[PDB]
Amino acid sequence: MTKIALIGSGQIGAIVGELCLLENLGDLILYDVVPGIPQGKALDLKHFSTILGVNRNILGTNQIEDIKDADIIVITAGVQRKEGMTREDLIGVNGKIMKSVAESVKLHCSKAFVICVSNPLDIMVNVFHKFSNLPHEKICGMAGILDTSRYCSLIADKLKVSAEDVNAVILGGHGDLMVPLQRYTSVNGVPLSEFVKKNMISQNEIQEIIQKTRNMGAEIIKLAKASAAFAPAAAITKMIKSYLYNENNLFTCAVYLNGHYNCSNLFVGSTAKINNKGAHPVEFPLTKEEQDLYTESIASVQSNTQKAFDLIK
Amino acid sequence: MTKIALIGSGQIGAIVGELCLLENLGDLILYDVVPGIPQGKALDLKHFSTILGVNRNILGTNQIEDIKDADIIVITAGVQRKEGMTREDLIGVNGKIMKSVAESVKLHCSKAFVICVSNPLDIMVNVFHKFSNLPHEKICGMAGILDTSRYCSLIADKLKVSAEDVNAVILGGHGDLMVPLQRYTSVNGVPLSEFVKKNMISQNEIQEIIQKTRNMGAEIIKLAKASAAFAPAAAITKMIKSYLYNENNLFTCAVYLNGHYNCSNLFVGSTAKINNKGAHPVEFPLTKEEQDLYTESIASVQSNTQKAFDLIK
Amino acid sequence: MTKIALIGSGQIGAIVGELCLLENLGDLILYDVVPGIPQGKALDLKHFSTILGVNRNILGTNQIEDIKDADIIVITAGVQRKEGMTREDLIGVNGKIMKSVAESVKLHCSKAFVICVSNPLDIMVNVFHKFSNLPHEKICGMAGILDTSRYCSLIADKLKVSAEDVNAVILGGHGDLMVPLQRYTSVNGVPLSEFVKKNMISQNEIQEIIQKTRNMGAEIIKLAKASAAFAPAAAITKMIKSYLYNENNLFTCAVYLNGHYNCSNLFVGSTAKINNKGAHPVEFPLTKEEQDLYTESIASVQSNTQKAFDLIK
Amino acid sequence: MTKIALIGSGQIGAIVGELCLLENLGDLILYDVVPGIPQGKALDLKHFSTILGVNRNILGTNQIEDIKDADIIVITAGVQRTREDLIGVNGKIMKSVAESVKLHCSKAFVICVSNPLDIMVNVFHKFSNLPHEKICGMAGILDTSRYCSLIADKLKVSAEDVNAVILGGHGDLMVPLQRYTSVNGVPLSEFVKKNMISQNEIQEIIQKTRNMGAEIIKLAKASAAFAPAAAITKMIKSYLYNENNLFTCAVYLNGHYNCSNLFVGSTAKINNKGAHPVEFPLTKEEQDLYTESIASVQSNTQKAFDLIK
Amino acid sequence: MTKIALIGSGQIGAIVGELCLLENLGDLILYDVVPGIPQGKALDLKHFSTILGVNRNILGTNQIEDIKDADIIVITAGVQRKEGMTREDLIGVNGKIMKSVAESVKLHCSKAFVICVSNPLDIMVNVFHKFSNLPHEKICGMAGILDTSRYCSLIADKLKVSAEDVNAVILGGHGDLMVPLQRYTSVNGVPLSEFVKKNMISQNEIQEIIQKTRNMGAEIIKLAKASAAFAPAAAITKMIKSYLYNENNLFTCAVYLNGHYNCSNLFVGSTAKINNKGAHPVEFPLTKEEQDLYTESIASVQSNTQKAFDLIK
Repeated sequence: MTKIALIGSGQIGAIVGELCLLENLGDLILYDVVPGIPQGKALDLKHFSTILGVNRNILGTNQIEDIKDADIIVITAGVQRKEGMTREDLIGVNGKIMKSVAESVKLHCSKAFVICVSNPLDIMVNVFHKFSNLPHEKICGMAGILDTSRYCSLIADKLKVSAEDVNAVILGGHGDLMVPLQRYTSVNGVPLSEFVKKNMISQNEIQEIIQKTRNMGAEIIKLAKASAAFAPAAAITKMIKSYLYNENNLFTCAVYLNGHYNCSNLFVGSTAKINNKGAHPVEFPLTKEEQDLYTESIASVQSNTQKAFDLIK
Repeated sequence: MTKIALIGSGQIGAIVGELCLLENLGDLILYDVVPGIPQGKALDLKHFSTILGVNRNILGTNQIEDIKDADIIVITAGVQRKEGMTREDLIGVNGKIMKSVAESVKLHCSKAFVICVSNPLDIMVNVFHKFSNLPHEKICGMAGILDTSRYCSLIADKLKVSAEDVNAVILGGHGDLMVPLQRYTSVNGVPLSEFVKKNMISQNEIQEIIQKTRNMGAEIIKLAKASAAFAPAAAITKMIKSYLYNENNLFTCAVYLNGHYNCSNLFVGSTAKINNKGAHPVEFPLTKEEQDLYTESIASVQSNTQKAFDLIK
Repeated sequence: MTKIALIGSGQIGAIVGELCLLENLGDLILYDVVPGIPQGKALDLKHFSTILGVNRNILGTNQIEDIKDADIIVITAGVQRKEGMTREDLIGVNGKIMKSVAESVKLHCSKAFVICVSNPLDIMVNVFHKFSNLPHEKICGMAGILDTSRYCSLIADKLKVSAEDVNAVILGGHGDLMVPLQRYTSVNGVPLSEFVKKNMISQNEIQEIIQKTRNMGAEIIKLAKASAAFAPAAAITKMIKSYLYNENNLFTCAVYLNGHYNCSNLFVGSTAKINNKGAHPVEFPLTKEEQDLYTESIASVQSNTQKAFDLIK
Repeated sequence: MTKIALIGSGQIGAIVGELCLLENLGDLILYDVVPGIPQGKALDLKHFSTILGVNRNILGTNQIEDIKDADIIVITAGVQRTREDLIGVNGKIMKSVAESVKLHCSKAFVICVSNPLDIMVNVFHKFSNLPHEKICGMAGILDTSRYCSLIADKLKVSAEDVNAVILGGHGDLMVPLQRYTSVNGVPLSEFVKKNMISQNEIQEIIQKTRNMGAEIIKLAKASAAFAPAAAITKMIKSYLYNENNLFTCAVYLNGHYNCSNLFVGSTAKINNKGAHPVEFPLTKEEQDLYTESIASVQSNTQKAFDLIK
Repeated sequence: MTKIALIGSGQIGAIVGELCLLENLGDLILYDVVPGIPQGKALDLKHFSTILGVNRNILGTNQIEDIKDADIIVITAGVQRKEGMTREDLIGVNGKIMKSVAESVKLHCSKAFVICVSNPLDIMVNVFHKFSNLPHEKICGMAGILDTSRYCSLIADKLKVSAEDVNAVILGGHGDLMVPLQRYTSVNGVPLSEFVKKNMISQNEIQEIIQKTRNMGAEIIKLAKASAAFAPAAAITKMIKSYLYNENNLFTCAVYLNGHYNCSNLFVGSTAKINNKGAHPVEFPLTKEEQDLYTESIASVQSNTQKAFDLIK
């Protein structure tokens, strides 16, 4: 009975649709502006479903009114960046697209939970909130689960441990101003600081890893000639799951801050829980230095958001 | 310990890599000729693995010698057809690529099981056997599972039943001369003929379905502007699973015929079992009319396979 | 949000609860009459859930009113048979228990889909219908999927093939009068009759297999000193999945016949589809000899159902 | 091709077999001393495998020589449950199983589960003649799942990414480490500062973790079976897929945590080559508690060897 | 080619034969035990046929073997009640006659559809089923259509409307325990309850009408000194037409209940469809009070049916 609407049928959207089918999360509605594309991917997904013994319904469509009564909305519509570009270079063209999608969600399914993925991520979440007229808890963006996966992955490789239970908090905008928190990094519970004391990893090695984490999105673009699609989709699917199954998992994602971390009235990457009712920020006690870094990331997001609202007229 | 080598890091390869990681089938070796592309898709797949709690090793490489000691080899290297083209139009350019891959497999990992996917499928399997010097049971091509999934999917939709236990045999080349067998179609055990007698489906509706099955590959190209990727990858994975886990499953795939179905010395789509030791054809009793249709399909594959050998000089 | 209520917290109920947690099918309500048993198994299941990263809610209870608003009800309450006993020997004691459970479902959650499992299976489904006041499509019993799995498993072994795509129809009561249909047995689409023509299996070997399928329930009791628990639970879970996910799968189960197969006003093992709306019988064209065997099975179920109603006063 | 041998076909063994089938880990060999039991559970399990589309091979047997060439061995043989009788009755059984593994499949990776856990792992090592990295016992994972589950409930969070380290014997002398408890990376101490949980609530949780195994016996009238089996599976997975995951399990210490020549619950990585201990920097107070748990295990292990004559 | 056999050539049988001729329903076989009577009525009916241009064959006979290969059988054999008698007073004499007719139908034309009319109706249908060995859907009794005509006729008179499209359901035995359903009474689609709201008829007037409907059979006997013949024949002919022409019309008639309306293993007046395959009960949702009344009627039929079986030894 659950309806999952993918607004954008590109790489990310299709794989999200594929992952949703694998766990039987819901019926799919594959929407795109370009005719034929969602219908074709829907056909390929049905044949996939038939081989793997999944039976959920899959509808490829160019009529955005088919998004009606979606329980979940994943928004990937928009352009992606190429080599040499920053995420922020998409601000002009994607803001306009995000506004249009916001206006459509507003009239067709105002009760949905909305996961935004168009870049630049934090900014585009703010745009969606402005024109959608949905409650702020019902809107979020994925990024932090992606950036955390890259940072944990690298930490795991340097410590010669499984990535499976390397956990971390990354605060701030999905960009060059991310703030990975060493204090809030653990390896199956054990703080990262223990592994520095045991000489298994050095402060310099960690700064190196933080740098690779920041650039990773660009590095994949450079190597693969396309932007990361599998990891983003997995992250998204994890956030859909936490909503549908009322799991109340504690992630980083772009969420409405409201007095938390000295910030108010802005969607930005932060610690949050996701459950039945949406995405709910949680404030943890930062050090002065940590908070100072975070606030600096928050300032860019503020600026670039305003820039976006301006460029939309 | 199992090594799975994906020769070709395009759409199909990457998704196959994805599905192998989801079931922990083995460590991945992502190979492509184009520099950077495998390394980037490996990075994205690592991050995907970290988020889903899979821990297998993933290596993106341009050095084909990294394929050494692969247990499994999936070949997608080659060009894909565009709108208006037939699969057979690729014969010239893909034959040459398949030969080169054959030669590399020959010197680097002669003990592997080899699933060919490059088009036109049956033809390219015959090229790979010629220049690879591997036993014929250790080589096959995936197609029948994809064509079957399409046909069964359509049968299921018309009968208002789950596709989950709709099974069927499609013989012949992956092309316009497929031979779907009504007699060998069942719905959780019940032959298709019972549903015609019960007036739940008509002989004309079935012929319509057979036509859509034949043209499906082209239809997806037309709609999606790219060829099918998810369903092919799922089919491939199913054949990998049947080899690794010695399952002895009965599929249709491009296999070496040797006195079966009045055919010898040719890889062509047929009923086969896959296990530990490779792909083994099985002959079932066809009617005169069925065999005639099958022989006709076999003839095209014969011709076009000769053409492919000729055009390689 | 989905609530799955297990009326009976023995072996079968707990394993069904386990499988439902593995696929995230819903929140569990474990009910039993015996104090402390459901609470303890619930604790074990929560810890199991923690290890495997499942997060659904699990409540062990002795208050049957906790069953309120269950979407799904699985009934295993009742006594199981020992060595030397038939399923029919339980008629007296389990009929009374089934009536009590029927009455409780009637007042506490009349909108649920109800899978009966207490023996003798077909008879107890009829008892539940009588005292529950639920629509007949919302009530069924699992047996045919179990018997079919046994018969298909044995056929697969003899043919040296994967059981994975061996499908079959078994009609009739869950007992010595089952009617496995050779005509409706296939191996990945290929009818069983093709394998007899190819001399891979004989008519005698098939009769032997039918006999083992009939006695299997008793043979496991003899060997294991307890009745089968894992396969029953898997079957049950497969029917739950078909209902929750609106799959419309075609099984055999105990279902309300209404002019189908010359039978009316009786729950008995038959071919049926399960979807959103419940269990719906489907009639396939039987031969005279097949229908005669089926009618004979139906007659026992008739007699024994009457016996059960009589013994309830 | 992988062969998984379940020495003991009771509740735990069967469910382990069930979980192995669900992930296609390997062919099963179900062994028990009682005739008929394994054959019957094997039949059920084949039917279960048919319904769920798994195809691995399952053999029920009473001939221990069928254990030959097992890549993995899970030992649940023994009685569940005067303590000098437990340690008394199961020590003898464990020795007999050790001897059999010695002659029939010396290359196997061995997970011991018979109680009292730690003690019995040490008995297995003494009479099996297998390398010490190839032997371990599951217990930590189970105690950690209980503790993390309770923490998660109190904090109103998913248990999914609550991780923790619990050191020491599987018993009243467990040492849960608050410092090594996190919630998707965030240390438990941040939640006490935020007043989402109190030090007393934690001590309460530690106590319930210690008594859990008894509480389930009391309530269910049988010992826990589903969680133990999941734990065991998780270790099997880490070995077969060379995952190198960091668990707490009973493992051979050798200069780690001031302890040498003993199997005891400790932080370890499991891969292709077996279980390998890893030492983390404990505080004095933490190490003191851990040493105390290690002393019991020492004493009782001696007791066990003594009672075996 | 259709053969219609009238077992009993009294008033009803002859008139049924007349109506069947008028609509060309089939060739007639007029059977009676009394010599000469069927031959003489057959002569009169031939001459009737000649005048009205009907050309079906008509055979008057005392040899019951002439009933062979009848497609339809109408049983009016038996004694009719006089003034002061109930229908139940015939139980002794007619039960024995019905059994004898049952035995004859059994050996001479087991494939026929059988409409029983001898009184007391419901009881005598049950006797025929017991000794005939015919499927229960191939046996029914006419009564409800008669009682309905009477009730509808009286409703029409009081509302000053055509009886033509006044329809109703009357459940239960053909006797003093009939249950006419006000809820299931309509005037060309408009429920009876609309006419009470409009003050065109009162609840008391309706109860009066129900009473006259119950006693109508006796009132005609008192006035005409013979029992009703024209209406019974018309009703019978309507049930013949529905069978021959596969009309699937929804009547009330004595039909085999099998879990419908909390009743099993008894022929009693109920809602049913008549088609090619026979008479098939249909259960509609009754109120508690309606069902209670119906059950009470079913109880008498039960008792008297037992009485009938007893008196037959």
